[PDB]
Amino acid sequence: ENLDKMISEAEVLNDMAARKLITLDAEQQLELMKSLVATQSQLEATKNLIGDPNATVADLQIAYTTLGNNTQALGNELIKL
Repeated sequence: ENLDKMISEAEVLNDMAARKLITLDAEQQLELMKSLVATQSQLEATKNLIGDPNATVADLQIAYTTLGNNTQALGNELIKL
């Protein structure tokens, strides 16, 4: 249940970063784009793992870890500008 919040929260982070990206200048858009890519990628990973019964608690928790770190990072980048 906690991941249901985290994943959608990261979808929010993804969305907001997308909104910021289109408003940012190129260099900044690109850097935050990379962070967005990392975030969205682990987003997709977690989104997949939560539905994947083959994904183990460690795999899932690691996905949560990296997604969390990516949202922390991207969020930090959002707050930067």
